[PDB]
Amino acid sequence: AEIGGDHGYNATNIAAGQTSGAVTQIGPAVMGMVRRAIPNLIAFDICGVQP
Amino acid sequence: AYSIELTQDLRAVHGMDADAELSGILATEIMLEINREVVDWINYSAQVGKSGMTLTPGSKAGVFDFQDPIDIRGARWAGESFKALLFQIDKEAVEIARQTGRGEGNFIIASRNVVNVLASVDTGISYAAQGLATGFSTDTTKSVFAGVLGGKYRVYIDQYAKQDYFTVGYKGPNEMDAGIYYAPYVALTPLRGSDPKNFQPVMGFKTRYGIGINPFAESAAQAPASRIQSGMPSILNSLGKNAYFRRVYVKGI
Amino acid sequence: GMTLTPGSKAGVFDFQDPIDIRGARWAGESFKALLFQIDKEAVEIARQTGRGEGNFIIASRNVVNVLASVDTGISYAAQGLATGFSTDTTKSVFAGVLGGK
Amino acid sequence: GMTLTPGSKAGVFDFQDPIDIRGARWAGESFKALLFQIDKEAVEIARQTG
Amino acid sequence: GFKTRYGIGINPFAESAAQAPASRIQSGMPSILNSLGKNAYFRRVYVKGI
Amino acid sequence: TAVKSRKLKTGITVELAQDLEANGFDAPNFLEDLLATEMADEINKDILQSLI
Amino acid sequence: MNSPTGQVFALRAVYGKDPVAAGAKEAFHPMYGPDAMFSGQGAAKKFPALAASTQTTVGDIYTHFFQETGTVYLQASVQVTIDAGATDAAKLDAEIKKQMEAGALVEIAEGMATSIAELQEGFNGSTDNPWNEMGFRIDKQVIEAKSRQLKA
Amino acid sequence: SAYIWCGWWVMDEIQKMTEEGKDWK
Amino acid sequence: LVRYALSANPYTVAKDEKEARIIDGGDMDKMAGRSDLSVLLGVKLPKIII
Amino acid sequence: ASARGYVNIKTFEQKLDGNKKIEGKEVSVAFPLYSDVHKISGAHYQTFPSEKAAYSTVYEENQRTEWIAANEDLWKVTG
Repeated sequence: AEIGGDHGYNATNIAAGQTSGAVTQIGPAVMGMVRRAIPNLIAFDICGVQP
Repeated sequence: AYSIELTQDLRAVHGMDADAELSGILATEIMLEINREVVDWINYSAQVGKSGMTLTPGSKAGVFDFQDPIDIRGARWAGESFKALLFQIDKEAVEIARQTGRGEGNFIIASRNVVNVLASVDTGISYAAQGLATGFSTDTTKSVFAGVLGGKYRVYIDQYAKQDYFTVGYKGPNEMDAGIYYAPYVALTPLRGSDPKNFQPVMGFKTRYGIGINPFAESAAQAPASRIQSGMPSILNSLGKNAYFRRVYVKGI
Repeated sequence: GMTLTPGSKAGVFDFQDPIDIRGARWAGESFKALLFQIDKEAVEIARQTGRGEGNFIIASRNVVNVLASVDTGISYAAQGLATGFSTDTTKSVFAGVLGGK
Repeated sequence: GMTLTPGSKAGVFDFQDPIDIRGARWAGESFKALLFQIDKEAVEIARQTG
Repeated sequence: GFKTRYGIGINPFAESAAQAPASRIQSGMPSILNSLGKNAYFRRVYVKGI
Repeated sequence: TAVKSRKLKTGITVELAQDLEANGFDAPNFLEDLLATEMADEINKDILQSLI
Repeated sequence: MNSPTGQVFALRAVYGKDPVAAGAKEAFHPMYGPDAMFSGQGAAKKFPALAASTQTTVGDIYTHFFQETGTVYLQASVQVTIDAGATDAAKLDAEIKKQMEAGALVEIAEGMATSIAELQEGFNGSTDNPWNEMGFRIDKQVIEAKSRQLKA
Repeated sequence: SAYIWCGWWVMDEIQKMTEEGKDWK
Repeated sequence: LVRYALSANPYTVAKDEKEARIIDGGDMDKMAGRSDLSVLLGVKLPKIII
Repeated sequence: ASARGYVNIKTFEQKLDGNKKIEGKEVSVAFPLYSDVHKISGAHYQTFPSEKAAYSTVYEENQRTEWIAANEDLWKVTG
């Protein structure tokens, strides 16, 4: 009669793996990284260039 | 100035390259700023539009707001109303051709808001119409350049815009006929190093570009001063005095 | 915020206020002022997210008529029987697309 | 119920309300507001019947 | 009987009104603090008068 | 357990590195052996003193 | 999600030499534009922030950060006062957009005189002039898998 | 404020009241 | 640079908690003197005259 | 007046020795004079050009030997 438990849903426990149950998981897997998008240039046609 | 103990962490845990990420955000930042510069020397150096000869005599002198029956020409509902902008964006593109003596206003830049007001209305000569924004790219992710109006203007969004507006510019066929000159010199030459005491790397980029104002731009003066005259933009020569660039705030969208 | 029409009601779009429908009148004018209110937000998601213009909507059976009964292109003012969309939910919940967007 | 327009006559559609014909004016505007009332219900039978 | 386990998650950057997260380890589970009316991706509008 | 760092620094003047090579050693190769020899030593001092 | 409790990183590009610090502006932010001169003149000289009742001397550049759509480096085309009646940030913004729309206090970006950029942080004897820098923060989120079930 | 849809026949009456010297419209 | 972990073994818990489901094998202050898997014996011996 | 530009030199004070100083000096120099003769290196300074003198002490076109004595005085020692 053994309990698997849940993390407290506290973001502190879930990241450490603390668990009320029998097992403390290694950690929170990974779902991948979310970067921030690189915003766009307006290019230079709007103004004469002349390198 | 990224730590030497970071890269090893970030190579192992995230697989990302550390260095090549900072060289990612520095090389992008400078080319975003150098690009945010010229757009900010266009909106800085552009005359106030819908003023002087382009006023509807009872207008608000420098703002076009869809809630004035004088500015929208007594238009009613939407198709009539937005089509009164397309006449206001004409009237200045016509009026650059008076002050420059090069051509009709050849492009505009503008906020996300008004490019809907441009993209949602039939831009030809037809009745009164509205609907889903179609002909233009209203978002800025794909690219900022959004469509062309009637095969004439070319409408670049300004993705960072504080109130709202459209700046009707000019770009001649030549690289010479502009109204402002973005002339690069060196491009983002990377530089590397390491802090000699603690052994930890630093990196940085340098560029040199320089800008120029079109002689004849001020358009109000028959003579230059001093005959050798700095062309770098300043308050005296380049502020609000370009003929090539005319700017109008739009309200009530 | 930035999608208001300055005299609007801030979070509701109700066809009976002339500032929300842009001075629109009867139906083809009125509903087509939704299709502009539904663009103005799908644009403003491109400003906040930095990912892209609003790619979908979900909505009640009532506005999906308002979407289905109106000419969604750029044309004059038109109404009629709900046409291009699946207005009911039995066959499927997904109803059409707006202007291919 | 769900097919009302909040100011309507609740069980009758009369062309003389500005609320029912959607602020329509003359006829082509007005009678096309029926066709939208007959859709709004024909849809609402899909909710009750399933 | 059937059992499922799923869990829901919020897009970091969904708020977009903040240059900084709070605490650098944060619960992605939707909650009133982070997830109520704060997503940038979804813009809801009550339509009245239909 | 979170990993922790040990970091040593030495350096040799080119005036000395030119001297070791002319003295029979190998300047760049010897030094690289010096640090690894003390770190391999300086970990014992960590572990033998982490059993205590 | 293969294992419970899945987690999602997020990489903020933060600048100013402290990727993690209070009030460190995120770099590529769809809301807020990149500050026009940071690499530029803003590294060589420090521009005074724009606050309630700062008498604006004609020509002097003043930073500002709008709670919406960006951080700006404003130039004063004519002398004006920012009306101390505007204190809270949302009250100050519509105070500047009141000025800035009138063309008084306008917006610029510019470069860096090479003589300042050439020797930057300790070349040829110089000092006190560090470069501006950009970091990245990398902060994460953590979600939990909630169960569900029925019976017959 | 509010919104009451009135046709021009009320405005034909109103522009006939006040242009004939009446008192309310 | 040399990095490493240097952890006390499992089942070695400090005497503060005495039960905790997440332990740091590092942080010798807590672990010190608590380990099952090694037992130290010091020694007293006459000194070495110099 | 210089009529061209000014090279604005600002030297920062440091402690040369026990209870001594190399005094921090702010000086503006006419650009064609600065270009002709300028000694500044290792002086713990920072320089920016401007069209008007940005510091009170101003060496215009004609000083030279009055400036030449000044720029190597940026290393002057005080108590």
